[PDB]
Amino acid sequence: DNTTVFTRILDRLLDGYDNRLRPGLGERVTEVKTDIFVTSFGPVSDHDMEYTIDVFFRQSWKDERLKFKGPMTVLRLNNLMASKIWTPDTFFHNGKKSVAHNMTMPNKLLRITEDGTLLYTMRLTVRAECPMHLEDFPMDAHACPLKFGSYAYTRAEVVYEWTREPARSVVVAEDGSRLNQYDLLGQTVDSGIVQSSTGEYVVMTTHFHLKRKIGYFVIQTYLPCIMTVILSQVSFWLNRESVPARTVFGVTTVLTMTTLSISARNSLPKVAYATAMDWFIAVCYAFVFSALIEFATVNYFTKSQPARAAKIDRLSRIAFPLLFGIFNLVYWATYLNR
Amino acid sequence: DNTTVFTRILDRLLDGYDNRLRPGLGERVTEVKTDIFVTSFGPVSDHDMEYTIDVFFRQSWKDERLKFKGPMTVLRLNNLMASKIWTPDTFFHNGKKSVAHNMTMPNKLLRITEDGTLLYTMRLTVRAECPMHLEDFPMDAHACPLKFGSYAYTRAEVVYEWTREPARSVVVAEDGSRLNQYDLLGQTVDSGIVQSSTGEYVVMTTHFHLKRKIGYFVIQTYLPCIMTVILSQVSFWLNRESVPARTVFGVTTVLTMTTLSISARNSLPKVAYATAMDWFIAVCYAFVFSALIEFATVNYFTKSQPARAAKIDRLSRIAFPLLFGIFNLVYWATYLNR
Amino acid sequence: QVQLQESGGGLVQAGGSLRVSCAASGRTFTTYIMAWFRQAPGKEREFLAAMDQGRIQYYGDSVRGRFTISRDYAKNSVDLQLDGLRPEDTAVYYCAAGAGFWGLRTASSYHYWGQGTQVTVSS
Amino acid sequence: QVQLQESGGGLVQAGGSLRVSCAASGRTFTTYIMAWFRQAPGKEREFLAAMDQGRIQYYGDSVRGRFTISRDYAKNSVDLQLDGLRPEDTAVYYCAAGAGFWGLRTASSYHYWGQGTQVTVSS
Amino acid sequence: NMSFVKETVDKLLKGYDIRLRPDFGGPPVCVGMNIDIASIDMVSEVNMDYTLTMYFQQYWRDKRLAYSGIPLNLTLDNRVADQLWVPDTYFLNDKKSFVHGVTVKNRMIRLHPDGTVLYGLRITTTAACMMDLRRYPLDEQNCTLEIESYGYTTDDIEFYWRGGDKAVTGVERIELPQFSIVEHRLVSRNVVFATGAYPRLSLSFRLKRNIGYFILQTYMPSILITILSWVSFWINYDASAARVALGITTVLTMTTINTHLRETLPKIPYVKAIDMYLMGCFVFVFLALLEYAFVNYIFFSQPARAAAIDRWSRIVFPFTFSLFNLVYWLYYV
Amino acid sequence: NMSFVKETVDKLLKGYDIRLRPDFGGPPVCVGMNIDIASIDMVSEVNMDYTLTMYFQQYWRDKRLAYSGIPLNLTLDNRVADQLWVPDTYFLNDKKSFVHGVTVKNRMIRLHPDGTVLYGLRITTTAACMMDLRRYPLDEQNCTLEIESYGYTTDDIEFYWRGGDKAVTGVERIELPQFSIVEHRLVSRNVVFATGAYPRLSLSFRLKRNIGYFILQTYMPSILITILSWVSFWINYDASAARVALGITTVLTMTTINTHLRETLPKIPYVKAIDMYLMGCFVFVFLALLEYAFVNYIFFSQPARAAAIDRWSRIVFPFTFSLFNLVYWLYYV
Amino acid sequence: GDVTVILNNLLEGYDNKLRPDIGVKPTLIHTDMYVNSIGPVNAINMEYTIDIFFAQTWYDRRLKFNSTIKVLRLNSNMVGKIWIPDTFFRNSKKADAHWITTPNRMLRIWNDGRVLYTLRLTIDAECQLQLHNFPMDEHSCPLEFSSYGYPREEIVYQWKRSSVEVGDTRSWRLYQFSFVGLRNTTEVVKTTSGDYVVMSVYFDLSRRMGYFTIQTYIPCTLIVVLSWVSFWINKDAVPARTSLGITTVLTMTTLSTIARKSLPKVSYVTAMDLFVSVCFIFVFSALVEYGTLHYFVSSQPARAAKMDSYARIFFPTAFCLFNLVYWVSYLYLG
Ligand SMILES: *[C@@H]1O[C@H](CO)[C@@H](O[C@@H]2O[C@H](CO)[C@@H](O[C@@H]3O[C@H](CO[C@H]4O[C@H](CO[C@H]5O[C@H](CO)[C@@H](O)[C@H](O)[C@@H]5O[C@H]5O[C@H](CO)[C@@H](O)[C@H](O)[C@@H]5O)[C@@H](O)[C@H](O[C@H]5O[C@H](CO)[C@@H](O)[C@H](O)[C@@H]5O)[C@@H]4O)[C@@H](O)[C@H](O[C@H]4O[C@H](CO)[C@@H](O)[C@H](O)[C@@H]4O[C@@H]4O[C@H](CO)[C@@H](O)[C@H](O)[C@@H]4O[C@@H]4O[C@H](CO)[C@@H](O)[C@H](O)[C@@H]4O)[C@@H]3O)[C@H](O)[C@H]2NC(C)=O)[C@H](O)[C@H]1NC(C)=O
Ligand SMILES: CCCCCCCCCC
Repeated sequence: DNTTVFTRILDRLLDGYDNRLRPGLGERVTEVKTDIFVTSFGPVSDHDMEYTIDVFFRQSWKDERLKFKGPMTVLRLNNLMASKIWTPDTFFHNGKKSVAHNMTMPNKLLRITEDGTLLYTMRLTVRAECPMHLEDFPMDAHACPLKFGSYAYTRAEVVYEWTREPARSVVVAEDGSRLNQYDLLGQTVDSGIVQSSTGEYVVMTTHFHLKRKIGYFVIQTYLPCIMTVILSQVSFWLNRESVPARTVFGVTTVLTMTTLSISARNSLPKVAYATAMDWFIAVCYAFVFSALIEFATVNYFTKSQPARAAKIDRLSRIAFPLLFGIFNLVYWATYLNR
Repeated sequence: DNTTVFTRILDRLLDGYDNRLRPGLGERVTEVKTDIFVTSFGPVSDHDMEYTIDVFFRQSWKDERLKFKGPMTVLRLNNLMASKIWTPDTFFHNGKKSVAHNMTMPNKLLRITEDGTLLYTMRLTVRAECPMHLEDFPMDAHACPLKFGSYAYTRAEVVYEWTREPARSVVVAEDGSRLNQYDLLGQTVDSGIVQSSTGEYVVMTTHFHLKRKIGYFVIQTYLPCIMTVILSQVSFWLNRESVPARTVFGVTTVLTMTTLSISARNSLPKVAYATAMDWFIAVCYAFVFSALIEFATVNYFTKSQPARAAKIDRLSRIAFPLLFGIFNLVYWATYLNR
Repeated sequence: QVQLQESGGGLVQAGGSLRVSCAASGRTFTTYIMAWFRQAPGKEREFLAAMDQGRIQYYGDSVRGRFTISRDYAKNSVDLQLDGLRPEDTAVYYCAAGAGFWGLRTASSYHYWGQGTQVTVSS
Repeated sequence: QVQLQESGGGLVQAGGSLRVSCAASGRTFTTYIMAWFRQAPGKEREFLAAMDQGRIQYYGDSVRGRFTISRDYAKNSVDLQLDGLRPEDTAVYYCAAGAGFWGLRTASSYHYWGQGTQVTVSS
Repeated sequence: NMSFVKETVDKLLKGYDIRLRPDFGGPPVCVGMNIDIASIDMVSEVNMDYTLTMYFQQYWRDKRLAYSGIPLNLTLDNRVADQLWVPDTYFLNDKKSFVHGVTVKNRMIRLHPDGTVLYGLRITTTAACMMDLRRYPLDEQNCTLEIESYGYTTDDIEFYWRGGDKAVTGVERIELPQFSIVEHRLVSRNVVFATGAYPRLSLSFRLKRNIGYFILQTYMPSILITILSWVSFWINYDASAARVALGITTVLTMTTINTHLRETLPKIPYVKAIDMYLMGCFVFVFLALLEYAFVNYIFFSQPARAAAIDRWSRIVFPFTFSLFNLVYWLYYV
Repeated sequence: NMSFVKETVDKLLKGYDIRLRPDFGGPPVCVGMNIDIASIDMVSEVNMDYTLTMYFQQYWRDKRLAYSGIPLNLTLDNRVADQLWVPDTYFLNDKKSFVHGVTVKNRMIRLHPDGTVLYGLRITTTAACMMDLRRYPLDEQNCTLEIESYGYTTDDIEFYWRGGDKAVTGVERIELPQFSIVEHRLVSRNVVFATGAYPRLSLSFRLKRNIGYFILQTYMPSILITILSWVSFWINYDASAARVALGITTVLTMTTINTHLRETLPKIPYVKAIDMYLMGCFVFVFLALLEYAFVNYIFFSQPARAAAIDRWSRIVFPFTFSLFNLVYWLYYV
Repeated sequence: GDVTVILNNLLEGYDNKLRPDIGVKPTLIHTDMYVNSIGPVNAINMEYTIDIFFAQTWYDRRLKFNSTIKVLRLNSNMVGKIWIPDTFFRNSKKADAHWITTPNRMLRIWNDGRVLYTLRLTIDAECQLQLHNFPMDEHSCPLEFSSYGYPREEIVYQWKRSSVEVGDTRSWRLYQFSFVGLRNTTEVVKTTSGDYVVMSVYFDLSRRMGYFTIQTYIPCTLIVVLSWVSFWINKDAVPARTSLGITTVLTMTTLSTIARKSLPKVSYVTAMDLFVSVCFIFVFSALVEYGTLHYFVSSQPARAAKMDSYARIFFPTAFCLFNLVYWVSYLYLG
């Protein structure tokens, strides 16, 4: 008769219960407490301008129709009971295609305390939009948002609040980072209001502040470009009688810069401006192309003005290494401070 | 009470109705009239040997269990009604993963006339297999079929017919073409019989005749190959003392033909026979390779038989351009007709 | 070299089963559509039947329900059972194969043809 | 050059509505956040309101329910409606834009700033 | 109070016939559509389509759903939409679409006292539009979205834009990385099929591609390789290995770029405007290599005229290329 | 006979409350789990996950499903699982999973006379594991699978491995093309969240990567290019065009080999054990081209020293490179 | 008419949770299979797609009916009302039935109780490939199905007389493979929760060599022949005989990576890799031959003439001898 008592209680709670009506319909405003536990912060995609996140999305409200008195104080019930009562229609404003996991069963819980309070958590995987300003690529940082609210109930019917102080209402697991080229510096929790064609709604927002790690692009792009520029300046030390040899130096380095220039934007979206990387390959392109014009100038003055041709080669051995050294000082100091 | 009359009519047609039994069971053969309206003839995939097609798939039959009397002679009902009555189990014999669209509602309609006749159309995206003989690629023309019929009912139970004359029963929309590299010359409509282990089934057939457009492959492969062969014949006009210069002419052109030879097969599926494009690259490679051998012969006989070396070089300046021109006339005249 | 060699056929009396067989050699015509054609002396070339790679059987309206076509894909041959023969069926029966471009009921869509087999019906 | 120019404002007596506008030039701020900051004389710079691309409106505690922010994306402008003004609101109003890194309510996250606009409340 | 509201909603659905549209066998039911575009993305020339996310609202009056005594707009749980009649609206050029369902199905039902029904959905769709890439990448594309009723003809249903020109909002907040929406337009008309005439609403955008990306990726590398080929003219005409290596590499590099670009584009059979430039640059670098071949062939017998050709090539080639760029950039802009 | 079985099964489900766990409001219910692994594949470093197909089984006793008179273990149709209480087991690190459903749902329900229930599922899960690729391709990963109850705390449910260390079988028949399983381990522990303390079972595998593939594709080409650069030390210093062409191609080839390999993996900031080798070979081929430049700069004025540099280069470079491989291969093995 | 009466009587009191003869004897099920097409064979993922008509026949005494009607030919409506065997494919990765325009299922019931249940399935099965002789390898890809929950004491499977049927063998999507033959077996597999009857169909495949000759073998052979041109060029042309030598070695590296994209990342040497590696030795040894020749030009000019003459005979003979050993070994010795 122990389990029979709880069966009678659930029958009485659901008898005459209408789940098409929010609690306090026409009398007050339904308040929903919300908090998030981020189990993993998934990879950020730059081509699609998005990111993935896995959360334990918790919601809590009050329903006087579900008050009861019995041997227990909390009914830790099955997740199929969640479809028998009223639950908020929370959606993510900037979501793209989220998933509610149901393996091996619907990953939801429902707990009904004796005073009517409900706790209703679920496990989700959200793909959210994150617009990116890539004018400082790859030394850029972003604040990717996560906005959610009710889809049908205006702010005069359903409102949302954080369970605790807003800073402590979103907690990220210590070992959940799935980021490869970013670095979660922290998150900011806020709340706002949106006006639509149907009414005013409450929006709860979280911004995750990410800073890109430049380690990959130093190896992939910045080093192959610097070596190519240094390679093209070896041509200044070969004797002027090695005309076929000094032409191969100029042609291959220019060809190599073209290959690197094309392949640098493969990962990025097709933006219509110049990133901080494009200003480095373009300048490295100018140094490599200038090192070939110098040879043509030297080769033009050979056999007619040997004194002048020798003077140019002496100066180029100093000017070209010095100017590329100065440019790197100006380039790195400009962008690493931002 | 205006819509109460129609409500009572519907509840009487379904009163005692059994959707497990086809119309005229044990009394006659269920005749189904079919026609197709192609809204968009989708892209053709060479890798998968398949094509896509979006259609309005209309069927019609007579069911005397659904005869009614009322103010209206036709009841244009919701498609929810279609699942409570009997509908044919038509499937596509060469159909791959297909789609029945569901946005925003099931894309279906059902209409019942006062004599029991039914009209039942649906919007589909059919992906079907098209066997392809790529021995004339990229100058190949294919006839892609579209077969459909009943799955569980033999030809003694359910038969299919075209609503109108067979030519006019399959109609392609004027602006629906989504083909990028094919032309839809026309379609052919027929109807046959298939014998299985479970009986004889009527199968309706329709073939779409597609011809490939060659403009893409002229710019992609033919022009680079033709210019590579012409480039290798500039070596004959360089003086025989430019041994380092004429070696670069030969080697670079041979490697360029190797690059094009591999790249040309990326579009095709990995077939195990030579296509029409393969024979063009093979002959172009032969002309490029033979040009390099022509230099080695000239270089070998120099400084010992200078007069013989000059004669070989002079004749090569005429034989190589002439034979390549002759080959192009034979190649293009052969494959354009077929 | 493709050779659509045709066997069987011949003189028949008062109808009966006269099974005409065609064997494809030199190339596996399994993907292709193998058909049967009849050409009476001086009249025209008439389509009779065809079976594609999906075992779909097509027939002409004048011989539907009388002639049956079958394909043995393992041996790369196609047969045609002739039953209830009539004097109108006296002609030279041809065997064809092709991709069925612009229709499988048209003779021009078959790139390969046999030498023909004579069937004579006396009544 | 990117120059956020601000108009509106002036002298208002014993409260009343007073709209303050801000026009942007030299860059499209569709994907940025346009906010409003108020600086009392010598005290500090205080956050008032904000609005991102998704039309989400943020407000401070001191001005919630009184000041309304709106953005005209086509003309690249942001406006602030100052209803129920008080003598405590007499300060200089600033127009700001930025990506809101480390918080959209912090003055350091807005890279682009306006010049200023004095609002005086007389009572 | 709340027991009275429950009684009212049950009475509305008691005897309700979902199989019949409002005013069945009578005047057509008028449905008004609003669209609130959330984002446009993934405009793909390879697949010839685009992705659109929007809030799709529909608005009609049903007298069977009219209630009295409650001065409120009853917002109901979205699962009640499975018991009411809703229009069978579909999108004809839609290749793939879904309604978002996290945390619940993103759907809105809101009743009004006179019987009006507001029905909203949050829809992500991949509609289709064929693009004319003859002027690529300096081209404008017109990509639409057709809205139509599937089972109901104009005798049974009518469509209109709710709010006229203001029916569709949110377009001005869209910032595509590669395009720029110039103008959107709203069209209402009828379409006739074999089964009758149906109402249609068409929403169309006029995109325009931003060229700043292709300057850095395609035009500048081609121009710099072409200029690289002109250094061969200042080199001495008796240096065979140097000038042949310079001439050959530019010619082969120019061929590589033309093939490399065509990976991320469909196998269209015509000549895009970008192909004209790459073929125009190929002719210049191919003539420069042929120029040396003439000089190398003639500088023994006629040393003087060989040097003269090199001196003119320093003027004609830079001047003619700037003339080709003048004609190209004025015809396509 | 068969009617009695139908009457018995109907008896168990009359009054059965699916919303209540066995011993609701009382002692926790013990759930025993077995896993039979069918295959592990698609171990992806790019997406940092792996795919696993298993025969997941769960075991518990429900006192409401006890029956008497039938000495059989009733194997019922799998659709009876929808009318019984089953544990809400979930995988924490699961990214995308499904239960196979051809020809029917791959699910088993088998009752026992004492009420014990055997309930198995056939699951295919794409589970995430982060990889430390600092020693790639000589690394040894460790990818796990977390098992937990979503809604029930330790006061209500208790997991355990049924059979101890023999709970997971089939680990020895896994055919990974690139990895080789070294060990697997079973762990049971409790995890505390805000909502309470939850039982957790853990199954982990230690995977060792096979290096044979990377010898053929990266290490052998890298060594052969470096050896190829040493050829220029045996060519007379007056062959300027020959030695520069040999040096330039090998330096650019080493860059090509390095960049291509790093594009097959996620953009990880640190330096892998394969980048250290390519950078090491780059220095050797960059110095050979630099070594010739000094000779070309010095052989005109003093040919004696220029020949001496080439003589020592024929020994130092082969000797130092062999010393580089000795230190490298001993450090990462 | 009375067919509705018959169907009402059959399903009156019918319990689909219990298999037929739940306490008497095992349910003997006969299976057929008509293979529509064996789709693409993926070496990278080690899988293959197959499309079949899968048919099952069994007896159910609860479905007997007496009338002049012999066989009731129904559709997919009644499949969910009666008991259906829980057959699944053990090595399947991802399988789905077809649902356009309706569930592609067939149900026919005879008067004595025999039930025929047929459905159309597309299965991507798992086939582990041994690629030691690639591209001259042969494989036997299986297709195993059993009962998920019913041991051998409850369900027994059995092939019919001519069970596995194919139509047009070549019409299948096998591009690189040629279907040789099929075998069907029957065994019992002992799992942890009982003994189950497993039915297997094995498809024997042979790879087609035509694609790789165009793709890899011919380009690699032509690069080797390209380097033999260096032997007929004068030894004094130092830049000429080095460019012809450095490029071929670099080109041979390019072909080596391309030929390995088709295979999965295995850690053993295939037959393709053995040919590429040997062809790399020939081009690499030619360049070293010139370097030895160039170093001896000044010291022993007479000797250097003989070294170049021998390469015109040693190299062409050595490569022609390697092909004879290689092709015989992999076509007549395994
Ligand atoms: C986690 O969550 C996910 C969801 O997020 C969940 O996936 C869902 O899984 C459940 C099963 O657990 C699915 O539900 C069942 O689906 C069955 C069919 O599934 C196939 O088809 C799906 C599409 O269905 C549409 O089309 C078919 C016909 O083609 C039609 O029957 C359907 O009703 C439906 O039609 C609607 O939509 C179309 C447009 O698509 C419209 O045109 C149409 O008008 C209508 O609106 C397809 O999505 C499936 O693919 C997915 O799933 C498979 C695995 O299943 C996977 O491999 C794929 O990759 C993909 O993910 C799949 O191909 C359906 O038959 C079931 O409905 C039956 O049975 C129930 C229960 O008895 C009954 O209530 C129904 O009325 C119906 O009756 C059956 O029909 C049988 C048909 O053969 C028949 O034999 C029976 O006799 C009976 O017939 C009737 O019975 C009644 C009652 O006795 C009687 O009165 C009548 O007269 C008649 O006899 C059921 O819906 C669900 O679809 C999945 N969701 C999605 C989105 O895929 C997952 O399982 C969860 N996991 C866990 C662990 O919890
Ligand atoms: C390191 C490989 C050197 C190959 C050329 C050797 C030339 C001199 C041989 C005595």
